[PDB]
Amino acid sequence: STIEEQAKTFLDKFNHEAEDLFYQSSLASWNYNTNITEENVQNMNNAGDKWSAFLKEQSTLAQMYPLQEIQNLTVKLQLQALQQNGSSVLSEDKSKRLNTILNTMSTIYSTGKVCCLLLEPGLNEIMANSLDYNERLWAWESWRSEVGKQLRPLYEEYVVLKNEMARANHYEDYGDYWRGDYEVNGVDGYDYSRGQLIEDVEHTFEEIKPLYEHLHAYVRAKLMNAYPSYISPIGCLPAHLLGDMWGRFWTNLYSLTVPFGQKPNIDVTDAMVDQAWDAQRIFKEAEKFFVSVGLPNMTQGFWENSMLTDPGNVQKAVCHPTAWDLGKGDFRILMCTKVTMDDFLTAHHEMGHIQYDMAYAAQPFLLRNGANEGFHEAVGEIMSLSAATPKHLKSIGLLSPDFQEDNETEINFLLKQALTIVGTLPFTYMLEKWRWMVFKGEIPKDQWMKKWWEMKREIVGVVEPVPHDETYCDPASLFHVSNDYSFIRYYTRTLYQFQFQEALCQAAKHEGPLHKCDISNSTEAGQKLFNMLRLGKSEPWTLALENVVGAKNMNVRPLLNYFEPLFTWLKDQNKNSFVGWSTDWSPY
Amino acid sequence: YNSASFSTFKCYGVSPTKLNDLCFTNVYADSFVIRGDEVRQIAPGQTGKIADYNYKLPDDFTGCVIAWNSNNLDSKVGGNYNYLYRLFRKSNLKPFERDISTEIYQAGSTPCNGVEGFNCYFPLQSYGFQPTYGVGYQPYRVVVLSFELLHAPATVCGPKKSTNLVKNKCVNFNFNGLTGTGVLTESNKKFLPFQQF
Ligand SMILES: *[C@@H]1O[C@H](CO)[C@@H](O)[C@H](O)[C@H]1NC(C)=O
Ligand SMILES: *[C@@H]1O[C@H](CO)[C@@H](O)[C@H](O)[C@H]1NC(C)=O
Ligand SMILES: *[C@@H]1O[C@H](CO)[C@@H](O)[C@H](O)[C@H]1NC(C)=O
Ligand SMILES: *[C@@H]1O[C@H](CO)[C@@H](O)[C@H](O)[C@H]1NC(C)=O
Ligand SMILES: *[C@@H]1O[C@H](CO)[C@@H](O)[C@H](O)[C@H]1NC(C)=O
Ligand SMILES: *[C@@H]1O[C@H](CO)[C@@H](O)[C@H](O)[C@H]1NC(C)=O
Ligand SMILES: [Zn+2]
Repeated sequence: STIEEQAKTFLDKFNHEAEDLFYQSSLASWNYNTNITEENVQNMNNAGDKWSAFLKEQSTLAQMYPLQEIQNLTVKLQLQALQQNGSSVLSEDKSKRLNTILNTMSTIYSTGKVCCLLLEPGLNEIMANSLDYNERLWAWESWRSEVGKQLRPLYEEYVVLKNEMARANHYEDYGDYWRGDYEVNGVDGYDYSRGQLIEDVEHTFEEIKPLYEHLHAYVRAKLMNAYPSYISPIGCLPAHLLGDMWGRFWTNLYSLTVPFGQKPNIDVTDAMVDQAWDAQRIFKEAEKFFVSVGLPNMTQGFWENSMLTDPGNVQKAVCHPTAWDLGKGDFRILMCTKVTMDDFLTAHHEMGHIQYDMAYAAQPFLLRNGANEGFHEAVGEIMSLSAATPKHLKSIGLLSPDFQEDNETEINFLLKQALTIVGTLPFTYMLEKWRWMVFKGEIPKDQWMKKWWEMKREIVGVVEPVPHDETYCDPASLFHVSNDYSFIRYYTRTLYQFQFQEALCQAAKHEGPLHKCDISNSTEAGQKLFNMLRLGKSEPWTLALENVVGAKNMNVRPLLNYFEPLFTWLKDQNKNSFVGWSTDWSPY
Repeated sequence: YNSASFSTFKCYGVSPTKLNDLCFTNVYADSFVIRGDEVRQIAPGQTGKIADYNYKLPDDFTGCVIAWNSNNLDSKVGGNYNYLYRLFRKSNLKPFERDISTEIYQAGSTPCNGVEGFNCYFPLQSYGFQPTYGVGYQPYRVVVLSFELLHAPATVCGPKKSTNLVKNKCVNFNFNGLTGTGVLTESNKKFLPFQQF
C-alpha cells in the first residue's frame, strides 16, 4: 500500500516492546541505584545492552522508509527521531578510536591528583573557603597544570573526529549538530532555523549587559576591602577569586558581599525541627501545593514503590535527587530527605518534575519529552520559585504567624538570588561561543588559549592571574567540556523560567513586585500551564511557548523586571564607583 | 450487584433493579483479562485495538458488563506474560467473533513466507503486568453477561420472593399465579401427589 500506512504500522509495532524494553531497563537501573551490589550491575548492563541493540536494529529497519512520502507531521516527527543514524557512519576503527578517546577523558577527569588532594575530597573546599590568595592561586594553577595540560591532544583528536562525523551526517559542523535541537520545520508561521540560534542570544546578552556591568562593579568594589593589594579599581577580577574553581557561580561570594548583614535571612529549619516533620510531610505539603494549584493527585504506587529516606547502614544506595519515569504508569522519586528548607525546595522541584512527566503520558513513546532541552528544568524550578515566597511559608504553619518584612531582607534575598542567576549567564555564553568557534574552525589550533583568554577578558571581565601557553587547555578542565555535554540549555533555562513565572503570575491577577508573587490557590494559571504541559514534543516549541507566555520567541524583559529594585539599588550604590573594566590591566 | 467489589458494573438497556427478578430464554457469560486502561473500550459503539481485533460488542447490547481490578491475581514481579492480545489484524472483527489466526501479518505489498522482517509483523502481542505498574496499566478481570430471548420456553428466572402464610382471616392471596380472595383454612381431602387447584 502507501508508504504512510506502512510507516504507521511500523510505528505501531515499535512503540509496543519499545515500552517493554524501556521499562525493563529502567527497572534494572532503579534496582541497581536503590540497592548497590555486584549482582545488580550485571543485570543493569545486560538490560542496557539489550535496549541499545534493539534500538539500533529498529533504526536500521526504519531507514527504509523515505521521509518525503509521509505527510502527517507526527509520523514524520517520529521517523525523524528514529532515523538518527548519527555516529554509526564512522568506520569501525574510527568509532573505536573515538570511544577510547571519550573513555580516556572520563577516566583522567574522574581521577585527578595535584599532590592526595583529589578534586572533590580537597581542592573544592580550598577554593571555596581558603580566603588566602596564595593557597587559592596554588590550587588553581596546580589543577590546571595537572588536568588541562594532559587533555590537549586528546581534545584535538576528539574535535577532528567529531567534526568529520558531524559532516558525515549532512551537517556543516558539530556545533550545527548541537544546534539542531532548536529547529522546527514544516509549519508556516512557526518555523525556526539553526542559523537563528547563533543570533537571538547575542541580542539578549547585549540587553542584559548593563545589569551585569553594575553587578560586577559592585562585587569588585565590595571585594577590594579584602585582598587589599591584589585588586585594582579599574580592571578585571582575578580568575581565582570568584569563589569557585571555574567561576561558574558566585554563590560562595555572598558571605563577603552582603548589603545589610545585620538582618538575618529567612530560615525555617528550627521551625521544622520544633514541629518534628517526618520527612514525608514535606512531600505531603508538595502534593498539597500541586493540588491547590489545580494539578491532579499522585499515583497510589508512588508512595509505596519510591523510597524517600536513606535506607540505612545495612543497605547502601546513592540518593542524588532524581525523578524517575520508568514507563507503564510508574513514577518514582529518589531522595535522601532531611528536615531542611533546601530539602523542602528540592522536593518541590522533583515533585514538579514528576508532575511534568505525568502530563504527556498519553503521547506516543517517541514524543514523551519536553518541547526542547530547556522547557523541563524551568517548569521544575518555577515551582521552587513559587514555594520560596514568604507568603507561602506564612500560609503554612511553619513560619511565624506575625512576621514583618523590611526591604533590607528584600535586597538581601534579591542579591543572593542574583549572584547565582545573573552571575553565570556570561560564563555560559562565552564558553558556548568559544566551543562553537572552535568547532566551526574560525580559531586555528595555535590560537586556542589566546582567544579563550581574550574572550574571558572582554565578555566576562575575568583576567587570569598567571599566563598560560598553548600547551594548557583550561576549558577541558570543566566537567561538561571533557565529557561531551551541551551548555546552551542553562542559558535558555532562566529565560524560559522567568517568562513562565511572569505569565503565570499575570494570569493569577497579582499586584506588586514579581519576587513576592505566588501562584497557589489559582486554578486558571494551573489550567494554562497544563495546556502546555500535556503537549509533550508533538508540537513545535514555539507554539508551546506561545500557549503560556504569548510570544513565539524567548524574551528577557521579564528577567530584568524581576531584578528591577535590585538594579535601582545598585545604580544608587554605584553612582560614585567606576563602572566597567579595562582589558589592558593584568595581575602580572 | 450488592457485592460492591467490582470497579465497573453496568447493564446496557436493562435496569439492574428490575432484572433481579426477570425471566429470559438464555444467558451467555464471557471472561477475559484486559489492561485497566482498555476497560473503557468494552462498550457498544467503542473502537480500539481490543474492540477491533480482540473482541467486538454489538451496538444493540442486551446484557451487563462487570469489571474489577485483577492486579493481585495476574501481575507478578518480572511481568506476567501468559496473556496475549491481537495488535495487528487484516480487518476488524464481527460482533461475538473469535479469531485465533497466527499468520504473520504483512504490512507492505511484498509477502513473507511466514518470516518476520520488514513490513511483516506478528499479529499477537504479549501483555506485561507487574505490581508496580500504573493503575490503568494494571491487569483487570472483566466478565460480560448477555441475555438471550426467543420463542422457546424460558429457562432462567429471578428468585421470586416468598411471603408468609396466614389463616382464619379473609385476605387476598396468590398461589403460583392463581389469584383471588377468601378465607384460608385446613381441609381433610387429600390430593394425589401431582395435582394442585
Ligand atoms: C539488596 O541486595 C542484596 C543482594 O545481596 C539482598 O540480599 C538484599 O535483600 C537487597 N535489599 C533489599 C531487597 O531491600
Ligand atoms: C496523523 O495520524 C494520526 C493517527 O496515527 C491521526 O490521528 C492524525 O489526525 C494524522 N494527522 C493529520 C494531519 O491528519
Ligand atoms: C545512515 O547511513 C546511510 C548509509 O547508506 C546513509 O545514506 C544515511 O544518510 C545515514 N543516516 C543519516 C546520516 O542520518
Ligand atoms: C485527590 O485530590 C483531592 C484534592 O484534595 C483529595 O481530597 C483526595 O484525597 C485525593 N485522592 C487521592 C487518592 O490522592
Ligand atoms: C490557599 O487556600 C487555603 C485553603 O484554606 C488557605 O488555607 C491558604 O491560606 C490559601 N493560601 C493563599 C496564598 O491564598
Ligand atoms: C529601603 O531600605 C533602606 C535601607 O537603608 C531604607 O533607608 C529605606 O527607607 C527603605 N525603603 C525605601 C522605600 O527605600
Ligand atoms: Zn531539575
